[PDB]
Amino acid sequence: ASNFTQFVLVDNGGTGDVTVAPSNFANGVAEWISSNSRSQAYKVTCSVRQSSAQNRKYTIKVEVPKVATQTVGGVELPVAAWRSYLNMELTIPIFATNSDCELIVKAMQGLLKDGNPIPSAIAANSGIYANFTQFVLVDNGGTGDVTVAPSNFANGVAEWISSNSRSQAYKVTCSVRQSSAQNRKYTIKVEVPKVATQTVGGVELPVAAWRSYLNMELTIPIFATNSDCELIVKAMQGLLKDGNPIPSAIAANSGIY
Amino acid sequence: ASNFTQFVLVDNGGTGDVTVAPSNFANGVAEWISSNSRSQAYKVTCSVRQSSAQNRKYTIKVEVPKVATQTVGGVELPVAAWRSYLNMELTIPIFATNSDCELIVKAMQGLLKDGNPIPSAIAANSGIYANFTQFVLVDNGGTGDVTVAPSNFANGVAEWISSNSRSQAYKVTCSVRQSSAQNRKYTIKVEVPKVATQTVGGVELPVAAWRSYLNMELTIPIFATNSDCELIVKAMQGLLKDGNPIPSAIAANSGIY
Amino acid sequence: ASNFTQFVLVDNGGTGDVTVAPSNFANGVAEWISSNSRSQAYKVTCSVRQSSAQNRKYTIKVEVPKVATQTVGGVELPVAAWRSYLNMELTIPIFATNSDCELIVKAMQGLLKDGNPIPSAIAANSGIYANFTQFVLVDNGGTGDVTVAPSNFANGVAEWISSNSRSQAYKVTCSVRQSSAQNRKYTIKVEVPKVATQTVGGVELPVAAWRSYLNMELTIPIFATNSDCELIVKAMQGLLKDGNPIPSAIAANSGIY
Repeated sequence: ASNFTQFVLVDNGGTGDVTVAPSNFANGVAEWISSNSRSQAYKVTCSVRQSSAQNRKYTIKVEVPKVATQTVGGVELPVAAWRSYLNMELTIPIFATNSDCELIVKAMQGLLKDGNPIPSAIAANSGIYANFTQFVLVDNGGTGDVTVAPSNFANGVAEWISSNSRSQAYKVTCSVRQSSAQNRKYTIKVEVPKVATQTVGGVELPVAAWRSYLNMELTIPIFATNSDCELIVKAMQGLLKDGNPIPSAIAANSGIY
Repeated sequence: ASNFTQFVLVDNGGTGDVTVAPSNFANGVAEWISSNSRSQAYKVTCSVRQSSAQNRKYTIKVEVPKVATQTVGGVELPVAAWRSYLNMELTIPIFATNSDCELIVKAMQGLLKDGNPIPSAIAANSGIYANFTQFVLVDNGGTGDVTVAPSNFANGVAEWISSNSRSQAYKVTCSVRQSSAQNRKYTIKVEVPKVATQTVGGVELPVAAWRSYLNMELTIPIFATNSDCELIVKAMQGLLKDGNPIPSAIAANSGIY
Repeated sequence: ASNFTQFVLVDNGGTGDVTVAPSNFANGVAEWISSNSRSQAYKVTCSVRQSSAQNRKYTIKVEVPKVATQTVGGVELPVAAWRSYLNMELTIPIFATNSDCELIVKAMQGLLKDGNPIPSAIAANSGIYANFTQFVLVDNGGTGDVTVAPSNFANGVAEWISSNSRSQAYKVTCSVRQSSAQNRKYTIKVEVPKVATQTVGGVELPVAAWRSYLNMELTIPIFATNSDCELIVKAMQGLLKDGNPIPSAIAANSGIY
């Protein structure tokens, strides 16, 4: 309920906090503003939309403006010269118990943790970026964890499904390419499956609702570098961080308000 | 660091050692020469090239010239009548711990060991050659080993993924065919996955960077026989042998210099 | 009194010299040849040409041979088994004063000397040398540095960018590619910018007024052993250091004065 609390997007350390005021957006989505004007601040969207018939989506965008003086006037107009668009339509179950979403929430914070894969990849912007990595999607805590390795490499578009079948494990996809004369994209689809209401496979399973389709389109301009890209990552993880309104909504099978 | 040490390519036994002096090649690659002229010696390349966005490659070639008097002059011109081209663009992770590459290094020496599959196959040149075999890719030592059997046989182009999912195990491919009036090829792709920073699946996994695409194109001329082909194999294994500069580079996520 | 004459270039210890005498210029294309035998001579070019109305392009190719012996038909024919192709196209605008070119030359030749992170690739395994990271290059006295970090490789084309601003960054490329069945070609371009200020529209936009284009294509056959490339690199970079008869033209009035 009303998880609209002013949470810090980028946990830099206290200085220059990208603190974002909640409560906003029109026709079905969410928002979280930072302390500046309508051209240099950070955008943080999050909408709930019943994708199909048994699987509801979660469109969640997050902008990462480059805080630099505009080069089109020579005045003090605060605006970004380029932005790091972060899209992610995370599908999800609904009639399953509350602990099912916790499994998917950790499946988002664990995807971006301090000293982990993607977070330290897209952060250097080059000797590592774009996408395909590994991480225990569900960080349960010593027992019940989900391991997930890789295999195929067709046309440079990978697809990884966990320690189960090619039709019953935590799958994730992606791809990068120079779409035009200036930008690039990170189509990191993270189809997060659900496996809750269970101890360790103790029959009391009766789970419900099938999958999620976390399709992502992270456009990163060629004007970025190492430093500005670590900020892009901190925007992705500071998005789905425990206790924050973005993942907490996705935790109770609920929006925000 | 500077793994450029004179290592013996073919471990024949001391006589006629194909010892190769290191330190060479232009515009991004490596070399290791043998004691002769520029037409009968053995070539041993190895380049590092960031294939995509999160997966860096390892183009590694190795020539196997037939030490026979040239049949185009009747003089003492030392040159090969035919060569056994060995190509292998081995992709790989980078921001993962040093022990991740050890897993992939053994995944190359174990692929060619004394009294094993491929090494005793391509060696007889006929009742066994070309490709598709098995071997514990990662030779850990009694615990944590990776078993990997087979299944499909579509159009004669096999694909084998290990004891996991069709999207999360050690996969490898290949194929052979008479490309022209005189040569043949061994398109032995060995897509080596990574699974490090872990005991035996003890949660402390947090691994990173996805897969490798060790595409291979081993062209073997129809003028070869049993004896000259064992030398071709010893060139493949003496390439990725522990302690040698080729796999040692691939062991520390590094080149040579 | 005659300029463009027999000069000195690539050398090692005391045995064979490489005096490059003059030869042709037909239709605006300089050319230098060495000793008695042309089939073993060191070809080099140079031509002035204004590309449009605000620029001045150039073309300085270089073919480095090999003192081998092709015996075909019972005759020992002294011919090169391969040749280099160091072709540096450089565009210099009219607006760019006579104080930019001096620092451009030491940035093109002063980019690949005898092991720099870019040309060490042209002399050893790590054709990146460093798992491809932030390296050093062109410098002068103690004021501004040029740390060249990584950036892109899409479709097999390495690329390095420097500091904060891309419009003032030092781009550089590198890609492995086997041209046919008996050769190995490469491509290492280089764009050297200028820390100028284009004020158009009242804004001081930090952008380069021009960029260099040191593109060295090098073909190395499979027959050529791992002892030719070492002496090829010191012949391409070891051709234009910081005033050699060929690159002194790239730093002063002297074409070959």
